[PDB]
Amino acid sequence: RPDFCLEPPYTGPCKARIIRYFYNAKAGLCQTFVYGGCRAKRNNFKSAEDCMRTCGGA
Repeated sequence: RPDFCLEPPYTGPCKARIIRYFYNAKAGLCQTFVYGGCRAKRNNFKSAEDCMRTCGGA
């Protein structure tokens, strides 16, 4: 859970039904969410495997 693991989920103004995965710093585990399509943030992944191996790690 390095730096790109602190800023919380940010969907932004758009609401494009683009489902994505993110790192839940509230409990220390990756989880699922919805991306608007514009103005995303660092906390952003495409698969839980991706977020766990990248931000999760441990």
